[PDB]
Formats: sequence, C-alpha cells, structure tokens
Amino acid sequence: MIQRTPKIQVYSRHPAENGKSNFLNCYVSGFHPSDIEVDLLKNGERIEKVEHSDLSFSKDWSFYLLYYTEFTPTEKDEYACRVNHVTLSQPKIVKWDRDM
Amino acid sequence: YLQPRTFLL
Amino acid sequence: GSHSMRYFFTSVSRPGRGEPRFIAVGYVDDTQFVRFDSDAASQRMEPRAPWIEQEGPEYWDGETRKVKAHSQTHRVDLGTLRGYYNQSEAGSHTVQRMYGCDVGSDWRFLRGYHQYAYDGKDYIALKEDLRSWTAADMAAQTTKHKWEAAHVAEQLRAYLEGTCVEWLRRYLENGKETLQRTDAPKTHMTHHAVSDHEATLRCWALSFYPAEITLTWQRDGEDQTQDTELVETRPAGDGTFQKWAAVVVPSGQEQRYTCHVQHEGLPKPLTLRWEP
Ligand SMILES: [Ca+2]
Repeated sequence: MIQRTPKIQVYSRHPAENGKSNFLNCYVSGFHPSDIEVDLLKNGERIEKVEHSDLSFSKDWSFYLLYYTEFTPTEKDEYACRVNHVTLSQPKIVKWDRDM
Repeated sequence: YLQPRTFLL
Repeated sequence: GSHSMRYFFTSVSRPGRGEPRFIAVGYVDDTQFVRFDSDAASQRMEPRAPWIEQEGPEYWDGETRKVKAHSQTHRVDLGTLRGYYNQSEAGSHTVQRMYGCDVGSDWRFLRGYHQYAYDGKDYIALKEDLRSWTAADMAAQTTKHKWEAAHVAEQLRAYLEGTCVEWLRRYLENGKETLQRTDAPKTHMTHHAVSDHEATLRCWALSFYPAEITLTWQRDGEDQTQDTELVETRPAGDGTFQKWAAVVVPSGQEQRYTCHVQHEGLPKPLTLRWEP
C-alpha cells in the first residue's frame, strides 16, 4: 500500500462555556489505509460513549472520520484525542485547546 | 439511487 | 448553481479470517443520506438523513439488492487485483470506488464520474468525455482493454447523464428544506496577546453549509500570507462546517488587518476588522 499519516483536530461543536452541554470532536483525515484507533480522553482516561461517522474519503482517496461525544466542559477537566494507525510508531495524543 | 449493472475490474 | 450525487465504496481484504470489510456511503452535495456496512446487523441500505426516510419499501429493497451486489463485485475485484499485481494472500489491500453526477446552475447534467483506487493510488477513471479511460499502470490497462471491448463507458453514460440526474433532482426536491438551503458562516474575530509586542487575530467561520469556503487576510488592502495560519475545514457534527484563519500582528496595528470571507450563502463577501 501507499500509506498516509492522519491529520488530527480536537475541538468543540459550540463555543466552550463551563457548565453548558456541548460536543467534543476529534476529526481525523488524510490517512491510508482506513484501519485506525481513535479514543477521546477525559483527564487521561478513555471515554466510553464515543460514536463516529461512516467511513468516507476525499478526492485523493485518503479517509476521514469524525469521532464525537456529548460533554459539559468544566474549568478543571482536560480532554484529548488519542490516535493510533499503522503509520505511527506510538499513539499520538492531541490536547483540546478551547481557542482552536 | 445506485447504478444497476455489473462491471468487474 | 451546482448540485452533486456521489457514492463512495471501500472494500478491505481480511487475510486472517472472513470476507472483506465493505462500507458504502451516498451523498448529495455535503449531506450523507445513505450507508451500508457489511459488519452491521441490518444487512440493509440504511437512511442517514431524515428526508430519505420517505422513500417506500420498493426503494429500500432495490438499494439493498444493488449495494449487496456492489459488495460482491469489490470482493471479486480484490482477488483480481491481487493477481494482476502478483501479490501474496498474506496482506490486507483496499479497493475504493466513487461514482456520481453533477448538475449545473441550469439544473441539467454537468459532469459524470466513475473511478477507482487500489491501495490508495489511482487505478482507473472514466475521463470527463465519458468516452475513454485513464489507466494508471499495466494492471489498470488490462481492465481498460476489457471495458473498451464490453462498451462499459457507453453503459455508464446512460446512468450518469440519465438515471443519476433524475434521482439527484428527486432527492433535491424531497430534501429541499435542507439540501437547497445555504447556511452562511457565522463570523467573528478573537484577539490573543503573544508578547508585549505582538498579538494573534483569529477569524472564525462557524456553522456554514456547504463546506466550500475561502478566508483571506489583507493588510492595508493587500493579500497577506506571511505570518498567517489556518485549519482545514472540519465538520461541526450537526451537518455544518467550521474553519479559521489567523494572522500575527504588531500590537496596536490590529486595525490595518481585514479578514475576507467568501461563501455561497453570502450574497456579498464579508470583511471583518478588529474595531471591537
Ligand atoms: Ca501504530
């Protein structure tokens, strides 16, 4: 196979306000092949109720998926997206920055 | 509406 | 202007045990409306947009029959290409297919597509004339000879210029409340101090549809790309899209900088400026 490494963005659906229910998103794209492991983390711990979009691909044949969960941001809680793929020698963790 | 014919590589 | 219907097919061989993983998704423009997954319980073509659920049982029986037959075609294709490329049965390989049609601003046929990849590289593609093939290598050349002799392009032209356009128009009328609604980006700018000497202006575009957008920075009315950053367009999760672009500027000079937003849902492009 030609292999391509995933791009990763971690972001909320809506502007993050503490105490207001929201969606946490991890958008993985630009990767080949399609097999990929994606977790959302709360304070370093895997979240259970995470769903994902149906596999699709871009004009260049590279795959994309959205992983997401409902959440309510608080001041103290940290979130991150953890991705593993054949192109990565170890899992990649990308922290949620609420300004990005 | 999917295409209804068969094309094999 | 333009609308499109596209189908995307992925088939992944499983040498360890069992049949290929097969996933099919259908889109109108940037709205997914159907899916099939060989590993799901239903073994049915399933709705993924409310407006397709008004299709009756004859529609779902026909799309299920076709999508299951597609899955068998791509299973066979995996074996065929393993052979053409002289590959062992030990590895996992991927066949991808996309086909569909565009209609223009006049609501008539504009463009057709029917194209494949193997292990993420171009294999064979129907050219824009819908008359001839682009074969990337001598394996695809083998398919191309076969397909020329069997007049596959002529058979596909009838679907692409005909059936494909008729069904796209039917979907656009029955999903019209959402599919023919443009959602203009909701825009604002944020300001973040990097030092005592410089600041980041970030231009946000939120909750827009369709996904196609352009954000550009100007300084004193000239395009600027130096000291800018952006993000790829990303799904909000609710069917809309998000994007941002940023520029680093000397503190106190924010008013020189304008963010320009172009989108189908904006009659005129927007210009944002840090005045607030
Ligand atoms: Ca890995």
